Amino acid sequence: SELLVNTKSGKVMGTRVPVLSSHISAFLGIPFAEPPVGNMRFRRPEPKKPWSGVWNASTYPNNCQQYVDEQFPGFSGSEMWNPNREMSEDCLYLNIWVPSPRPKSTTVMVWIYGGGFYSGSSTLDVYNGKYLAYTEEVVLVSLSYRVGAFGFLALHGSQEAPGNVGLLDQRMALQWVHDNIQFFGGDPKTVTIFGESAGGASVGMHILSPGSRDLFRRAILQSGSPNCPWASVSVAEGRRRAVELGRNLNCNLNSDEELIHCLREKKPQELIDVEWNVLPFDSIFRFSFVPVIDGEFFPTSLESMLNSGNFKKTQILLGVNKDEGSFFLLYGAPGFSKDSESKISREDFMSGVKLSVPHANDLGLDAVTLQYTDWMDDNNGIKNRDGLDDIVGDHNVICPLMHFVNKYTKFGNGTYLYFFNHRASNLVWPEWMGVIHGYEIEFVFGLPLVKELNYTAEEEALSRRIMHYWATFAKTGNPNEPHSQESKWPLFTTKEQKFIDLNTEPMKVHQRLRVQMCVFWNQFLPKLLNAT
Amino acid sequence: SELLVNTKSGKVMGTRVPVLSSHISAFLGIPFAEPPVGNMRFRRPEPKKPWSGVWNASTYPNNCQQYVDEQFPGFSGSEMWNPNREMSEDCLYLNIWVPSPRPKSTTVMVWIYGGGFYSGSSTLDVYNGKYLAYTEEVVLVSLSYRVGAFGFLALHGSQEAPGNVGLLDQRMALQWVHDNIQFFGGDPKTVTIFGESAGGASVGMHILSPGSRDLFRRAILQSGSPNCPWASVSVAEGRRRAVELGRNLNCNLNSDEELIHCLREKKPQELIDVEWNVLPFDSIFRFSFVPVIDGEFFPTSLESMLNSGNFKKTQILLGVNKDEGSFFLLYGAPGFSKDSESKISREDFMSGVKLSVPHANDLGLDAVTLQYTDWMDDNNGIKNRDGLDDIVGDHNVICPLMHFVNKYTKFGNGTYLYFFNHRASNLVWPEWMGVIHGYEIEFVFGLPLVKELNYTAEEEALSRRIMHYWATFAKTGNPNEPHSQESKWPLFTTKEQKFIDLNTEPMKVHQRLRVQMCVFWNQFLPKLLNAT
Ligand SMILES: O/N=C/c1nc(CCCCNc2c3c(nc4ccccc24)CCCC3)ccc1O
Ligand SMILES: O/N=C/c1nc(CCCCNc2c3c(nc4ccccc24)CCCC3)ccc1O
Ligand SMILES: *[C@@H]1O[C@H](CO)[C@@H](O)[C@H](O)[C@H]1NC(C)=O
Ligand SMILES: *[C@@H]1O[C@H](CO)[C@@H](O)[C@H](O)[C@H]1NC(C)=O
Ligand SMILES: *[C@@H]1O[C@H](CO)[C@@H](O)[C@H](O)[C@H]1NC(C)=O
Ligand SMILES: *[C@@H]1O[C@H](CO)[C@@H](O)[C@H](O)[C@H]1NC(C)=O
Ligand SMILES: *[C@@H]1O[C@H](CO)[C@@H](O)[C@H](O)[C@H]1NC(C)=O
Ligand SMILES: *[C@@H]1O[C@H](CO)[C@@H](O)[C@H](O)[C@H]1NC(C)=O
Ligand SMILES: [Cl-]
Ligand SMILES: [Cl-]
Ligand SMILES: [Cl-]
Ligand SMILES: [Cl-]
Ligand SMILES: [Cl-]
Ligand SMILES: [Cl-]
Ligand SMILES: [Cl-]
Ligand SMILES: [Cl-]
Ligand SMILES: [Cl-]
Ligand SMILES: [Cl-]
Repeated sequence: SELLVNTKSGKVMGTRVPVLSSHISAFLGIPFAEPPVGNMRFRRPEPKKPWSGVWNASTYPNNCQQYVDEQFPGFSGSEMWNPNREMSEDCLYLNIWVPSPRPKSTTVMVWIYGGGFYSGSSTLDVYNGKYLAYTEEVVLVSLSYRVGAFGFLALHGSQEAPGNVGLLDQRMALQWVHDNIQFFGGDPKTVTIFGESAGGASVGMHILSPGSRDLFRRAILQSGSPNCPWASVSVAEGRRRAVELGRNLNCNLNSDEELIHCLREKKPQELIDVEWNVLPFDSIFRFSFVPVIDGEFFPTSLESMLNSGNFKKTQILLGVNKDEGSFFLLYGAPGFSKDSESKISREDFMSGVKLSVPHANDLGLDAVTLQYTDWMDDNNGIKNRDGLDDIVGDHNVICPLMHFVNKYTKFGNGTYLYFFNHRASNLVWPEWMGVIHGYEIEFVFGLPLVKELNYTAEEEALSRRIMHYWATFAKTGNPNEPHSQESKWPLFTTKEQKFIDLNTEPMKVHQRLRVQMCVFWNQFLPKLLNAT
Repeated sequence: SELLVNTKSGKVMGTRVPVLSSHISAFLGIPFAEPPVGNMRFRRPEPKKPWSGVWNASTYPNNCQQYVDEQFPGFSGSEMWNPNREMSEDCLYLNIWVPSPRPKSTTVMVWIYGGGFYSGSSTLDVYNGKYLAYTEEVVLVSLSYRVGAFGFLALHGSQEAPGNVGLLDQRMALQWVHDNIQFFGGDPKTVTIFGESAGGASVGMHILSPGSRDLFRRAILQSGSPNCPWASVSVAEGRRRAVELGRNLNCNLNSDEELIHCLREKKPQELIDVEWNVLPFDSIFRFSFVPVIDGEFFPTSLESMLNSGNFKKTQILLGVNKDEGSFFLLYGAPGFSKDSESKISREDFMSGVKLSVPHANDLGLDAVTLQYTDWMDDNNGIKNRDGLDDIVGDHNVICPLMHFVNKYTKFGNGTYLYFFNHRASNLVWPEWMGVIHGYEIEFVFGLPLVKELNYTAEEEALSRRIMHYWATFAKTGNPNEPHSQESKWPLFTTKEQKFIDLNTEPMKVHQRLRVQMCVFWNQFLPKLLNAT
């Protein structure tokens, strides 16, 4: 039977699931590690001990213990991102959708979810791999990993809480795919890791980390890259936040051993309730427990690794959405609301600017203001709103990614860059937020192919295109079909820097994605701050 | 007879001249000072001693001793600016065109020529006042003043060469108009001074200088303002250049008295031949002998006078041409030629930038480059050319003037701002130079009204408009006619900052003339240099 599979750790029994008037096989909730519970909290993951009998892999597993967004209770725009299963520290599981009948050896894609390293779930409806596996004849894995303090509490020099264990979670899932995916009809030689935002930064991190490079063939990054300002902290800052967590929880702070014993003594929700309190003064665009530049997982600084070519050299496919700052402003910047147009005074604009670069001196603040003000009229509320939105997205997502794209292309074996600027017709978030970060994912997983979802027919075509770009890139390292007849997505080169738009209109090619702004953030503003 | 006039210094006999199928009276070459010759070289002007008999005022006088441009021998574009009369140190004369028959009391306009304080003549064909006097029923004066070392050698603390004597030349001409213009049918209560570039800066200077304010009613500035970087030097720099002149000429440099005695001993052309040698290292956009901030003519620094309201408060009408940097680049920047399109490499662009701000540190150079580069393609020769042209014009003319406009409007009694962006159809200078500095003057003097000149009929209309704007402003302090029916030129206010385009198309109103760039030059780049 095609729903039974022997793996190096035991038999698993999957379930037959329907998809677009057909059916495929799904293996939900396969364990890939020992449950990181008890005195294993904070520790590096251990592999799942082998089990006798058959593992019931017919239903989704628990989500990891995380913060849950309650800003807009009952609102679908926010709750579609929350855990839809019971939360638990026993959460290290993966899911697999296998085409029917079981292929002999086909391309594998491993999804890494985002959520700022403080949240995320492999079981969300937008991450349901059955449409992609079915439409494109791939094996679709989605892994899970510890978020929050549970996965990124960094007390460097200790071995009970070294940091980065959530990335080690992802690595173990990749090791598991390498060792077992053959039995599910997946080709372990042709594994593409892809992920969005925090998962995009994660993919990039795996490309950099020597201990991860041999576990996958190529990589896709969506709206995230490892050098993003929110995606890592220094060893000193991670230790400061870990101590600050213990102070919030009446923990003996004398030794790492005693700090950690107290943190292990706590219930999961106690850690979560206080985790935003360890942030520095400027915290509106930051997350508490993120990967740490530890000299182990990352041998040196990310920038020196990028400069010296110290990273896996393969093909990469990556891009951004038009409006990457909108959620940051809505959730954290005073003056933005879900239900207003969020027009911004000249006064409110200056504050946003200050918030955006809180360590800039007066000269740096003036530089950002000069760069993003419409001087033909200062007090246009919509212009001020759009300008602040551009600041936040450029500085936290787009220009980090562009920096990563440029450094990587000097050494890699093929870069493909995209700019996704189509707002879904059925988007429930307000109009001012635009082409929102995260709202290309539904196209990548083929949600528009489902009629009930209320997408337009041109949105079904786009999704079909994007799924085919993605899966063709995964199979061959080029998103374009061999000598087909549609518009070709050109290689991103150092001298020409071409990229494409992804939207419902016919594809056109452009060059130099937001280069003026990225030159400001990546080259100019650093030099100005290092000189005052 | 209407060609004879008694003045406080003697009788003058003018000549009848034809103009546009009519005739007016012209009084050419009236002396307003003692000839500044011999041991009067460098000295403040003395008034013309009264003469017996009748002064033959039928022919143009001598031009002052100046550098003569020979870059393009026989080329009309350059030679129309050179002295068209014999040069002489005996040059302090003025010219008057009086409508026929002689009015009883009509508006007076006094032209101050430009030429960077090193050159210029009141007798050029583009400065012929007969079309303006005739068409608009004004009395047209054009004065003259010592240029070069003869008018601006500044040895502060001495009384033999204090500096600014060329501005004192202009002041004496204004004093003469105040005292005598009544006899020519001009209204001494309604005198408008106007001038272009160096003469525009001169007009502004008269507005600032307490000893000049009572000699005129209102003022017009074209492509020049007193705070322009090329328009004044400090007392220390003027003394340095005066000594450096003596070093070039084998002069005893022990005392001011001996330095000056040697300089007086020289022939005029000896001073001219060496005058560009006293410039500092960065000299391509500078002129050797310019007005000096001396504590006398200018009580304090120009900027403090502008801040504190220390200046004559009246109506002003001023503006710029679209392409103010073109002559600077053609004559001084390597890579520009009269007969090529002057496309500029990326390499040549950086040099221009360096030349433009030679004292900027590396950070300042990057700031200008970021501000003016087209980053969508760096190596477009036409873009690089236009960008450098914009840099030079913004920094040396447009943004100084805009700074002057903003400070003045806070205290004055009415500002009118214009942007002249029509390239004359018959312009002999190359196309890449654009709407060139200086090529609105022919429109202000009504040259297009003369058919032989080969202007289009729409250029005749524009000239008619501009002459009427100018002369109506001179008569009433508002360029617009009382409740007429054409488009009104709105007042420039601090909050709205409206200006008009002047061209052959119907007039439209805009706001905030090059405010982004002017904010860069006037506010941002200063703060950045004061901080490194
Ligand atoms: O961005 N919203 C910011 C934000 N929220 C809240 C409400 C949720 C409670 C804390 N929750 C979050 C915090 C922060 N960042 C978050 C990002 C996503 C979800 C919750 C966050 C940063 C500062 C500390 C708290 C309060 C203040 C905020 O400043
Ligand atoms: O701008 N041309 C610049 C320029 N010319 C020449 C040829 C004319 C001789 C000097 N003559 C002028 C100079 C300068 N500025 C001038 C401006 C107008 C007319 C003559 C000038 C500045 C530097 C010293 C010489 C040589 C070098 C130049 O660098
Ligand atoms: C697997 O678990 C689900 C939910 O507990 C249950 O309904 C299902 O019958 C189980 N399947 C097997 C084969 O035990
Ligand atoms: C990728 O690598 C192969 C060699 O393995 C090389 O021939 C090819 O040109 C490379 N492509 C790019 C875009 O670097
Ligand atoms: C689709 O649209 C209908 C309105 O016709 C609405 O009732 C339904 O809830 C929508 N479905 C989704 C999934 O939004
Ligand atoms: C004035 O001078 C000119 C030129 O020298 C001469 O031709 C003219 O006749 C003179 N006029 C009188 C009235 O002397
Ligand atoms: C100019 O001054 C008069 C008073 O003399 C005043 O009434 C008028 O409003 C002023 N106009 C401007 C534009 O300042
Ligand atoms: C006007 O154009 C004619 C050509 O028809 C030319 O010969 C003449 O010199 C031009 N006149 C001027 C003043 O440029
Ligand atoms: Cl086996
Ligand atoms: Cl379905
Ligand atoms: Cl390497
Ligand atoms: Cl900052
Ligand atoms: Cl970069
Ligand atoms: Cl008299
Ligand atoms: Cl004529
Ligand atoms: Cl005053
Ligand atoms: Cl400089
Ligand atoms: Cl200003």
